[PDB]
Amino acid sequence: GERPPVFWLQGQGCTGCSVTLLNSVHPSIADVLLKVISLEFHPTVMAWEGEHAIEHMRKVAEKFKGKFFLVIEGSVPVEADGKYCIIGEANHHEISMVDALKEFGPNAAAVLAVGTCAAYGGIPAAEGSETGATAVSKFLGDNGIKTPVVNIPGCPPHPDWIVGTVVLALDAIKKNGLEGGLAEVVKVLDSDGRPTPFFGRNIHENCPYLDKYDEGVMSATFTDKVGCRYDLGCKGPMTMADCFERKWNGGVNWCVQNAVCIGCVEPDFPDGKSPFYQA
Amino acid sequence: TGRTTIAIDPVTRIEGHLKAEVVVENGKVVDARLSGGMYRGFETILRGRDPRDASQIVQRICGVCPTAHSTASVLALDEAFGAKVPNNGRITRNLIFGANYLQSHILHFYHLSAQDFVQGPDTAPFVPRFPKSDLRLSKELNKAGVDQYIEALEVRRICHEMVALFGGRMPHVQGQVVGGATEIPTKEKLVEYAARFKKVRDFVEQKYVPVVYTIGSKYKDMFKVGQGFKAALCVGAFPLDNSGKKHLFMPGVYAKGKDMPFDPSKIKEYVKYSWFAEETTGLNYKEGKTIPAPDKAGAYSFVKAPRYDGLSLEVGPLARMWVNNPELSPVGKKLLKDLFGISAKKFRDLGEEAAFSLMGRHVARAEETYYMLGAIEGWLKEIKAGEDTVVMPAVPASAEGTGFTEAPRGSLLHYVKVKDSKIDNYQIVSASLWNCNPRDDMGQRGAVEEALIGIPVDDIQNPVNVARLIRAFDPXLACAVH
Ligand code: SF4
Ligand code: SF4
Ligand code: FCO
Ligand SMILES: [Fe+2]
Ligand code: NI
Ligand SMILES: [S]
Ligand SMILES: [S]
Repeated sequence: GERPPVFWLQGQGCTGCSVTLLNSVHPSIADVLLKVISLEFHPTVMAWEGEHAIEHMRKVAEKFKGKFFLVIEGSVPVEADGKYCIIGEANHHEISMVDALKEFGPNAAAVLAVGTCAAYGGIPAAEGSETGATAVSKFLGDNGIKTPVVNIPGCPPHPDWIVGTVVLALDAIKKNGLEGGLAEVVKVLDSDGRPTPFFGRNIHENCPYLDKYDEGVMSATFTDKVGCRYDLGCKGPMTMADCFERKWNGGVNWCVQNAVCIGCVEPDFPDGKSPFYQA
Repeated sequence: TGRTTIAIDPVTRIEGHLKAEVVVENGKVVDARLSGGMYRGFETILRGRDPRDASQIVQRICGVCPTAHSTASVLALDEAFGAKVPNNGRITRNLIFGANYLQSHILHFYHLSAQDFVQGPDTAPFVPRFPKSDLRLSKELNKAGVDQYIEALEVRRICHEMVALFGGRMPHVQGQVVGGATEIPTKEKLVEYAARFKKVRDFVEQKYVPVVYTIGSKYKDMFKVGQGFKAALCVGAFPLDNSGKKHLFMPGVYAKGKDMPFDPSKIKEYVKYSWFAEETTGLNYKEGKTIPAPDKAGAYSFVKAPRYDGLSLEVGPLARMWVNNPELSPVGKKLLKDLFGISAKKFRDLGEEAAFSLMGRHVARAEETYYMLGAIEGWLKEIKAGEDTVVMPAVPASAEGTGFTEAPRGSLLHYVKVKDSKIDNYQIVSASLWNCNPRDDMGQRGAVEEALIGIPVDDIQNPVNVARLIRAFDPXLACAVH
């Protein structure tokens, strides 16, 4: 079928969301780009550049008004009139992240806030920051923009959470139309905007080391893999994600096996999950 | 012909937010300014935290090179805490980080740079593009480049599996901490790493290194531009023993045709043309301060301007390969002769002018990837399955430490000062900071700004060589600004 147009806008992100997506196994990223979506603007990978890239996005946005998907990576900084994040320049005017979200946000079918920065503020909004880093849903709501937002958090997210949420939404739309399908998607979001297929279960309650936790057998050094990791700082008890069975990077490891969970998908990450290495 | 001024924002197929503005007169760039347009302020966010948190927080500077920040951070913490990393943990760290060099260089050549020379499939994000893109390859060779782009997507993913085997996940490893590495390699997982490594090696040797020389041979004019200052920095990386003296890349500075030793006390960061408070200019990183001033008149970037004893230097694979002068790969020796008529044994046999060029930086990155294969092979023979990789040091109340390494894009240091058992100051001087910075307080340009001088623009409506030059440096503005 006709792949939906997608614009990927980076605010105060580290490109970790894009990189994690490149690690998708099935479908592979090539299959995603050639068969699932039409990635019309993405500054890290697209052929064109500068004002021509911006104008191309604007022309697609006009043609597919109300029908494109807007992926936002990173937070949106509102201090200094938006000047802490300039994303382009066209017709001799700079375009801040604030401007871009106000421009495209109202005309998207849906906004996918990928990563904890976009979803909840994340590291750029943490204590000691001064840019006014703002979560996507808050920014849009504060500005009266009603477009639905789906949060796919993690720092970074697992690629399956990103691709799987896209697939779930496109399936819903195929069977119910755009408005009907987005209604069905919103129904499977938790109170933090996260799809329950990936974020509906707690790490610790499903952790393979829960027997050791219950027995009080705690590792005193990171390299002791027999004990529970709680005393080393594991935040699994306060974290909702499926890493305990999904694992990472083709199933080769995950955070709790290797070290500790730092609660990277949670709205209070990082400050509410810090210090990372003590309980 | 007269002047045309060209602004490119966003520069694409780099990481992060960059504007480039060039003045073109009579068909060549005669002036340039680079502007990093996004700021987060990690140096202030970090203050007041448990110092151990830094080795997680700092990775979020950049999701392409997080293992480099992880490494610089844990080395800084190792020093500040007095952590004595076990030998096996040193080797494990090298296996984690080394695998991301492979990932990053392959990502950079194929998924960022190759479209500079190759026309992709006729669908977004490969179209639309400049109508006169100067894509010179035959239909067959172009198709080979596309096929390799697609294969490289799998190869770079396999590299991240290698990182994650002992690093936990990638991006953003969990496996490096102060005191070493959190997971002892088992025999089974070393076999898994080695099996993946074999596939990556085959791709590097059979596809990647050959294609860079082959494409380069169709763009020989691109070795004749982009020299800039011909000045380079390497701070050392990848310790090969626990002495602290033998490293895969040894440190050195190269400028005005001369090799010199690296003394980190000579680094100062200037801000006249950067959006930071004027009173913070000229500080060594041990006294560094980060006070944003986005309304400061005359400034044009969130990147500070690092200078080495007043010198504007570049960093990255070319810098390291020039400073260290390793033997060239067998592929490179053969294709330099057959496709270029060049007899070369060691990297410097390319000559200063061809090495410090647009295409030379791509060649250096490919050669460095080959060089890293041999290092990883050695570490796989050196590691001992089952031997402990970490110590558990107490957090000091008062301490300072500096960690130096080479990120895939160039020299990286982190400095930490601890007071009352919390971060009092944390200063980062990163690779793309050295490359993509603005003018210093005396008006001397940054390395890429200077390397843009002389770039040909025969068609102002299709000024493709401007961003081609920038991309040869593999910029990462997230790293540059932090
Ligand atoms: S604290 Fe962490 S390691 Fe221990 S049982 Fe819970 S999730 Fe698992
Ligand atoms: S285990 Fe915890 S820190 Fe790791 S990816 Fe899952 S939620 Fe994030
Ligand atoms: N590689 C990398 Fe990132 C940059 N520039 C760092 O340091
Ligand atoms: Fe810095
Ligand atoms: Ni980086
Ligand atoms: S990077
Ligand atoms: S890295």
